[PDB]
Amino acid sequence: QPVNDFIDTATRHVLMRQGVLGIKVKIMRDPAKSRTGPKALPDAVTIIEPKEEEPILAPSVKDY
Amino acid sequence: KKVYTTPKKIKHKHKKVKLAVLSYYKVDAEGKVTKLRRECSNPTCGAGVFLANHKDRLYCGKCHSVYKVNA
RNA sequence: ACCCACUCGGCACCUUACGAGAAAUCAAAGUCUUUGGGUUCUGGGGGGAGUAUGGUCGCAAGGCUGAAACUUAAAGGAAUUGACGGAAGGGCACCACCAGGAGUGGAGCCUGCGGCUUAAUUUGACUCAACACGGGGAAACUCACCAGGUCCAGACACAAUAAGGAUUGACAGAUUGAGAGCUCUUUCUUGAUUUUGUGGGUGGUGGUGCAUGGCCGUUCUUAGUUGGUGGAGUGAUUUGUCUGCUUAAUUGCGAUAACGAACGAGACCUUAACCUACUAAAUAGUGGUGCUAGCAUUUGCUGGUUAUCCACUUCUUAGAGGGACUAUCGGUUUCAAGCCGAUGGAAGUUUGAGGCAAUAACAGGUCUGUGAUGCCCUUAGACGUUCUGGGCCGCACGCGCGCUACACUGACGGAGCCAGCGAGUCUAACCUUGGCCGAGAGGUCUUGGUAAUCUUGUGAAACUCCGUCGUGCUGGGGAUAGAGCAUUGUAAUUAUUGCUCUUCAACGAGGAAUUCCUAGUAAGCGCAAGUCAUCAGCUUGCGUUGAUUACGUCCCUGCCCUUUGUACACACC
Ligand SMILES: [Mg+2]
Ligand SMILES: [Mg+2]
Ligand SMILES: [Mg+2]
Ligand SMILES: [Mg+2]
Ligand SMILES: [Mg+2]
Ligand SMILES: [Mg+2]
Ligand SMILES: [Mg+2]
Ligand SMILES: [Mg+2]
Ligand SMILES: [Mg+2]
Ligand SMILES: [Mg+2]
Ligand SMILES: [Mg+2]
Ligand SMILES: [Mg+2]
Ligand SMILES: [Mg+2]
Ligand SMILES: [Mg+2]
Ligand SMILES: [Mg+2]
Ligand SMILES: [Mg+2]
Ligand SMILES: [Mg+2]
Ligand SMILES: [Mg+2]
Ligand SMILES: [Mg+2]
Ligand SMILES: [Mg+2]
Ligand SMILES: [Mg+2]
Ligand SMILES: [Mg+2]
Ligand SMILES: [Mg+2]
Ligand SMILES: [Mg+2]
Ligand SMILES: [Mg+2]
Ligand SMILES: [Mg+2]
Ligand SMILES: [Mg+2]
Ligand SMILES: [Mg+2]
Ligand SMILES: [Zn+2]
Repeated sequence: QPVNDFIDTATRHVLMRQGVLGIKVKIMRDPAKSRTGPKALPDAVTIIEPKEEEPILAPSVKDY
Repeated sequence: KKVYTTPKKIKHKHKKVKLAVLSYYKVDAEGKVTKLRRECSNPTCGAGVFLANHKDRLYCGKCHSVYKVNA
C-alpha cells in the first residue's frame, strides 16, 4: 500500500530524430510531512526512551 | 504484394467542355436586345439563367439538376 | 626388540610470514634500489620456425647445430566477478511424483492451430512461455483478403491556364449491380472557391517488435539486491550474505571477523469471516395494535393491509471501533528459532483468498489499441478511403481447448422449491412485472424502475418426491436430414437464433499416452458479466450439492542453491 501513498510517478514519450525514449520518474515524498495521511511507513517502530531516576527515599508523606 | 495486372482500359474525367459562352441573345437594330434561350421559372434562379435545348428536353441548370420545364 | 633425552646425516608432512612475490605459493622462490660470497647455462613481444640452408651423426627413422624474408598488436601470467557444463553434493513443489479423486486421450459434435483447396480462403503467434490467444462469438460494417465501381478529405509555396472564362454541377438518354453525370450523348449551370506542373506536405491494419516508446509474458508457485564503520587482499574484489538448524521466505535462531541497517519477503492494502456493545433508516426489517380473510373456536393457528399510528436495530445495510499475538497448556528440538497435539476461541494451513512486489535479465510477443514512433515503403490506374458482392466458415486428413453421451446413483412425467456476485431507458427505445391472444416460439395492451425503492425473492440448475419405464443400442444417446412456424436484422442462400413433428448416427468407459488439484477444495450444477442489433459448446466472477486421498518423500520431472572446471565475457544461439 505505501506505494499509493508516498510516491508520485510519471511517464513521458520524449520523441526524437532517432526514435522515442520513454522517460519514467519516481519520487519519494517524506512520510514525515504527510499532513492528512499516515504520517510514516507502517514499517516504523519508535520506542520512547524512559527517564533516569533518583528513586528509593523511604516513605514519608506530604499534606496540604 | 503482386503489383499491377489490368486488362488495360485507363480512363480520364471530363473538361468542362470549352466554348466561348453567351452570344446567345441577339441585339439587333440599335440597341434593342431580345433574348434567345428562355429562362427558368423557379425562385432559386434569378431569371438570369436559361434552358438548354435538347430534343423534347428544356431543363434548368442553376438547378444543379432538378426539374424539367419542356417546350 | 622395545621406551626416552640428546645428537649427526634422509625422504617428508605441519603451523607461520621476520621476509618474498604479479599472484597462485615459497624456509627457500628468504637476508634484492638499504641493489656484489663463488660458478656454469638459458631467455630479450607474438608469428614466421625449430622451418630453410650449411656442417655433423646415425643403416635408417631421426639427432646436434640453426638463420632470414615477409608479417603482426597483441600473444601471454596469476588471480576477480559474472555467464556457461553431456562435473558432484545438497534442496524446493500437485505447473512434480506418492496415496487417490475427477478427466481429456477412444466416439459424435463446438471451436482453434496445420495442411490442402480456392479469385480470396487477410494476418500475428509454435515447448512449458504458440493452438476458446490478439479480449478474434467476422452475414453488411469489422477488414486487413479477392472481383469490381466512386472520391480527395492532394497543407502549403512557386509557376502557368484564365474574366473573352481558371473551375463546379447536372436533369434524360446511353452506360452500370446501382435513382454514381464513373464515363459518353445534348448544353446549360456555376464564377477565382479549383485545376495543370514542381517543390513539399498528407493519410495508410503497407515492412520493420531485428530500429523504438509504452505496455506486456516469462525467469519467479523464486528468494534475492545493497551501503555504513571494522577484518582480509597491491588491486579486481571479499568478509558481513555462513556447516547446521528452522521458515512461504537472505524467515529466523544459531554459528561467527565482523557489527549494526536498508530496498525486496514481511509489514501494509482489499475482500471473506466474528459483536444481544456504538452512531442510524418507508429504498432494510422484526415486534404490538389498529383495518381485514380463513380455519378452529376457551384462549389458538395461517395469510391480506409501501404509511392507520407505537417501539426497537437480533436479521440487513456501513460509518467507528473491539477481536488473534499460533493465546493456554503439555509435549518435543542445539529446550535455541521453530515444530507437534491438546483446551479455548468467529477465526490459530501467511487464518482463507487475493491486490501491491526489489535488482537483473529475453533480440519473448505487441509498428493490427493508439493522432506513441525512427527509418523504409506507397501516395491518384492510391497499399489513402469509400460504395457493390464473396471470403475469412472453404474439405481427403494431422494437431489442441471443449460440449454432449455411453444410461437403472438412470431417462422421462408430475410435484416439493432453495442462492449469490451482477445489470439495466435522455435526449430515448434498457432491464421489464401485470392483463390478454397464441401448443411452442412469440405476438399485444399496459406499468414500475436513473434503481438497496422497479423487473427481483432473479420460485436458476444440480437436486428432494410419487409414479412410468425394464436391460434389450432400450423410454440411454442426440449426430445428421426433410417439412413448417416465428424472432434480431437494410439484408439470413453457404442454412444468425428460436419453436413443432418426423428422422434416430456413432458411442457398451477409451491403447501409447498427458493434464488439474489437499477442504467449503475436488469434481456435479446451473446463473450474472463481458462480446451483443442478432448469435456461448467462450471466458470473468457468483452461489448451490459437496466427496474418497495425502499433511510424505526425491523415484521420475522442473527449478533453484553450494563446490568445481573453464581457453566463454556479444558469456555454450
Ligand atoms: Mg602478505
Ligand atoms: Mg618457410
Ligand atoms: Mg572463476
Ligand atoms: Mg522439507
Ligand atoms: Mg499419478
Ligand atoms: Mg487415467
Ligand atoms: Mg514477425
Ligand atoms: Mg465489403
Ligand atoms: Mg501536388
Ligand atoms: Mg495507423
Ligand atoms: Mg522483441
Ligand atoms: Mg518491446
Ligand atoms: Mg499450491
Ligand atoms: Mg585496505
Ligand atoms: Mg554468498
Ligand atoms: Mg446488527
Ligand atoms: Mg476445539
Ligand atoms: Mg523472436
Ligand atoms: Mg503497441
Ligand atoms: Mg512526390
Ligand atoms: Mg479466423
Ligand atoms: Mg488455453
Ligand atoms: Mg426429474
Ligand atoms: Mg395458433
Ligand atoms: Mg434407443
Ligand atoms: Mg432423449
Ligand atoms: Mg451472455
Ligand atoms: Mg472467445
Ligand atoms: Zn432552375
